[PDB]
Amino acid sequence: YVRQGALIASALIMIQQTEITCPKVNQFRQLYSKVINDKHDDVMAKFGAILAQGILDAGGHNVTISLQ
Amino acid sequence: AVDTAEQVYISSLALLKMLKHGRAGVPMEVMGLMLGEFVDDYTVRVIDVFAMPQSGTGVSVEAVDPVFQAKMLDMLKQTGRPEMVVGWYHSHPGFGCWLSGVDINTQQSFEALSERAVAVVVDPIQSVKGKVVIDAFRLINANMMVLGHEPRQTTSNLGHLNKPSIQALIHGLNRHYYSITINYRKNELEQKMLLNLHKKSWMEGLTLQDYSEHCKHNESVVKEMLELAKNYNKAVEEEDKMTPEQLAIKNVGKQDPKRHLEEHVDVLMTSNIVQCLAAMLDTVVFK
Amino acid sequence: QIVGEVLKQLTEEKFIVKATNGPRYVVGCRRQLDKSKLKPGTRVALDMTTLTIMRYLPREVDPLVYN
Amino acid sequence: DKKFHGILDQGEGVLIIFDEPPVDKTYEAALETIQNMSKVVDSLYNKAKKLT
Amino acid sequence: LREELQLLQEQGSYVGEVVRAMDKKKVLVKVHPEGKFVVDVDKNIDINDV
Amino acid sequence: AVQKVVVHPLVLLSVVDHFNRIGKVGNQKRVVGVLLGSWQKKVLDVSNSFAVPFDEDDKDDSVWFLDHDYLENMYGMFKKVNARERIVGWYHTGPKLHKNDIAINELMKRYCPNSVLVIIDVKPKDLGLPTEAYISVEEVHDDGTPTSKTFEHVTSEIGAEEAEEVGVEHLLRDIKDTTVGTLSQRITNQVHGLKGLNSKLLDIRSYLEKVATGKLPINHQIIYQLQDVFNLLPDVSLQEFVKAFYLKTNDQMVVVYLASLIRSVVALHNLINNKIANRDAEKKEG
Amino acid sequence: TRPANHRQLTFEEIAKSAKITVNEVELLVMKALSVGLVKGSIDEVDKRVHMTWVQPRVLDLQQIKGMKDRLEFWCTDVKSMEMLVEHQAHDILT
Amino acid sequence: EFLHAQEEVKRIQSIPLVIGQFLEAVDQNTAIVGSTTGSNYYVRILSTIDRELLKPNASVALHKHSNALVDVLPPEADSSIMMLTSDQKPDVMYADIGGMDIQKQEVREAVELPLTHFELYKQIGIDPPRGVLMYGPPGCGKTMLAKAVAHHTTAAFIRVVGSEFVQKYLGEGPRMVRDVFRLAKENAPAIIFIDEIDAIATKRFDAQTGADREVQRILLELLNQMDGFDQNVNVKVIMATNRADTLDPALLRPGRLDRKIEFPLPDRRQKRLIFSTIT
Ligand SMILES: Nc1ncnc2c1ncn2[C@@H]1O[C@H](COP(=O)(O)OP(=O)(O)O)[C@@H](O)[C@H]1O
Repeated sequence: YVRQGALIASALIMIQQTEITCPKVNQFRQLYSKVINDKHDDVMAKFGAILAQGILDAGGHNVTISLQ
Repeated sequence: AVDTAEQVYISSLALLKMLKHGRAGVPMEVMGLMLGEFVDDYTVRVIDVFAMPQSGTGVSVEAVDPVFQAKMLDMLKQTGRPEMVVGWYHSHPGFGCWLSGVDINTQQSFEALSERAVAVVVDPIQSVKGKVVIDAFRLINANMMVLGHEPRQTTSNLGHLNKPSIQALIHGLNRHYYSITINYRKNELEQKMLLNLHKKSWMEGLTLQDYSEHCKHNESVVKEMLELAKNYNKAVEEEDKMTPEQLAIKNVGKQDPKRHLEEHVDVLMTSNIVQCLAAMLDTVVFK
Repeated sequence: QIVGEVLKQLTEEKFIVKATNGPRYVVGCRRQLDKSKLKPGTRVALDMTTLTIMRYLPREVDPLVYN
Repeated sequence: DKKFHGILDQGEGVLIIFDEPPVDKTYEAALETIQNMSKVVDSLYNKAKKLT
Repeated sequence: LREELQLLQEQGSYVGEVVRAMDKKKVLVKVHPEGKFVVDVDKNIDINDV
Repeated sequence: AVQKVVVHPLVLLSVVDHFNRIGKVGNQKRVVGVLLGSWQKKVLDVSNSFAVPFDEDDKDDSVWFLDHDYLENMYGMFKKVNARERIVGWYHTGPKLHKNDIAINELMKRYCPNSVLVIIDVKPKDLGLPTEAYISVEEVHDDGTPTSKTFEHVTSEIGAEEAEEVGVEHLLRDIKDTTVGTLSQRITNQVHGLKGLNSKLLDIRSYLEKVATGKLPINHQIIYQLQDVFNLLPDVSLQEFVKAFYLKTNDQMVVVYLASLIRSVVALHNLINNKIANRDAEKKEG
Repeated sequence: TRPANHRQLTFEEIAKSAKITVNEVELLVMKALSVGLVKGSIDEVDKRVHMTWVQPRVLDLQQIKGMKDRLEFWCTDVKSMEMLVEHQAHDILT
Repeated sequence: EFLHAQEEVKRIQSIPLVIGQFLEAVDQNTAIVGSTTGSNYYVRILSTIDRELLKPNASVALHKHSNALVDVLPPEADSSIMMLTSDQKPDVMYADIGGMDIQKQEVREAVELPLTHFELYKQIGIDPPRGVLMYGPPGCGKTMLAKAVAHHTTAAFIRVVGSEFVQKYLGEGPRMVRDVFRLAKENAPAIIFIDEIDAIATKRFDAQTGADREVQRILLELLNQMDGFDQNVNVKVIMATNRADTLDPALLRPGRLDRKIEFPLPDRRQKRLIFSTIT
């Protein structure tokens, strides 16, 4: 549950931003792709990974959730 | 056919009855039924539990005597508080969080009688110091597996700290439907009563004990720290000029600087000062 | 109680009691009994589950032939 | 030869016999610990690492 | 370390003298108390790792 | 007749819950039942509890009822499931004891010859007392005093039931009522020990003051017999500290040499090692 | 009356208390030890009798003010020292 | 809070332990142990106890239901009794023996290694003997040389007793050989004295009858231990036998056991000397 929470948080920080902000952006996106394609992970970890992918690609780099 | 992330509000006295009953009949695999009520589908609450002697036959439905159970229920209704039967408990010294074949059969009979009749495994011998095991599951029919299996419903709660044992996994139970989450009725007027009264040390902090065993204890302390003297000696001539961590990893000695740390010396110092302060406090009280 | 022998007294708190058929355990002693009553190499009884000394018993041997 | 526990007070023409308490060996043991835990370490270590 | 003590509460692991490494992730092994106990292979070690 | 009783941390919460569950409709404040257990070596212990609804009237304290058939059936079931358990006494809440206790004791003593009374404070948690024990002694109040009831308190101490340590640790898991954090924990031990000593001795002083005023009957015949020795015991003579000027002060000064210095030296060793590492890192980083 | 406050029961004090001779002091204190009045040490170089009593009796409940005052003196001393050590211990308890 | 947590997590129970002998520390956080009933099983070693008492083949303590490495028991002699430190005790000194010599010069040669002289074994270039087998009848006592010598030069003396050793504790037989060898290695002045080899311990002419294979395995581990000794310290090993014919060649061959001494019958002149000495 901490792993999936970290994945969701890393997706949330990475919404609406590309690799120009940090070179790790592409690394985390491919990390999300390989963990969502990895179906031998725990139920909770996979659930958070997919929610992380959804919030990251929310609307197709079109909408975002910001507190500012 | 709905079993969400269900939670059992088990009571402390139910725990005490469980441990007492198990401690009495450790090798007999004593049986009992968990007196609980389904206030709703998944927020099951158990306030009381009883102890029943396992008949000589062993794990049998007739061992739980029906007339005796009815008389016990009537006695609870007259004196105390009535409570339904929707569960059972069993000290299980043989192996862990799963059920034996006969336990599965009698739980199937209980499921036919009740609505769920949760299967609770409590190991009396494995619970020794910190870990008491109370795992509850449900038996399922063949239809649950042919439909969308893992009857665990759509929520992210029963996946929290859900680690079924290997023997539970290889058995149907704890694998048929789900593993039930446990909770303790730590309500106030009950929990504050327990912490205030049961674990009672209230005027026992005034003990003096200056030298009851402490003169020879100090002799032993000096001898132990003389061994620390040799150890911390040994360390200072080891002290090699090749990044001493490299020397230390391959030449661990568990010495005063490494493992017999300052914590132990602090324990000796605390013991001395505590006896000092107690003696001095009572000396100034002595007026 | 299971029957064992005092394989080693070890110390005042922990004792080595060996069952007659294999395993030996580092167990405690009965509260009422004392080390002078336990002694090394004397038959004792361990608790079946908690594995602690419960009572010490004398032993006998018999040739049982032409007696 | 420490076979007796007393002091000969010739001025008074007597010998004062005292019961020596021997439980005070913690004192000497503590001194030995002080000596063999401090001398062997502080001088050697902080003379080897003079510069810091 | 406490969990290791609890894992060890089931003897922890069991020593086995590996003999035959079958292709289907199967090792025959030998255990001193009893002897041979045919079992699967762990995930960290492949079939050829045996 | 028993020397003393020892209460387990096993029946106190059960009694309190029984009070709570049967007080929903019975607001008499008076919960009366039986405590079952065992008495083996002049030490009486309680292992099980049971509550019965119970109504009182202030008129001579003789209006009441119980379910004796159900209670006896309970006892038979409890003995059947565990033979060593036996009724060690009967308990009543409401520490302000009334007069029906003698009739209840007379009726229930057919189960236990040395009938005893137990009071459980469900709501009160005054200092640490969960319950109190009472022994029935009507064999003449004193040598030169008239007849009375005189229910005395047999000494009670909270026992240590086995296998409940796991459950209580899991239950609380928040306060950790153990010697953890030795220095601070013992400071707290000294703190509430002084609190308990001050509170109880203030209570004794208040009792002496109220005896002096004479508003309450004076049980002096045991009060001065027990407190005179307490007062006259010579713990105020300081010449034994003179004889033992080094009572432990030698151990105090060796600990100063060998705990505080040792902590200072090991801390010094850690700092100078860190300083060497930091200086080398700063010089050789580039 | 004196909780070891005057623990020096000299011969002159004994004479004031009992109007008895010097040789009878030995028998009187002997019988006192036998019955249980005083169980302390009996010297003769200074004739000091140590004070322990294990046979209490009526303490003139009209004069209970004396023991009440001594008990409240103990209460004040204990509370004062508890507050003093609290003052010395604010650096940990506050 | 973290000091409180650190001092709270340091409970480690460890009161109701059991004994199952350690085999060897393969690495850190991994190990292999052998319980009393056998059941050799790989375990995880906690960091609380380590090399300070983690000697390779010493009996250790394991938790009741967990078999986990918790403590290592220091003593080794009283694990299976089989005699103990007969040192520091004059029972029969040396010259007070009635048997005079028989030879006793090869025995003083055998005590040369306990009588220091390991330094003199080098430099001069000699190779001191390591084993001494005495294939004599109860004549000369055959243990008055080992009760003595051990006191002539202060050294530990162990009766071993071969007849007792062959028993149900055949699986623990290797472990007890390791323990007694460790007791010897602990005290460089120590001599092992084994008795009653001929009739029970590895007779070589009668076929293996049931537990005889177990005796052969126990002897094999004894050879393993005596070869692991390899003159590491100045401890000596002496077996006493009535007839060496049935003994196994592995012990009998040179390189493990060389000095064969026969202690004959009272030797009427020596017999009269024995009578005078005893009287
Ligand atoms: N001075 C002595 N010289 C020779 N033998 C002695 C002397 N004193 C005692 N003995 C005897 O030597 C015997 C040793 O016998 P034992 O150890 O059984 O023989 P083995 O070593 O061949 O088994 C003792 O029983 C003892 O009576």
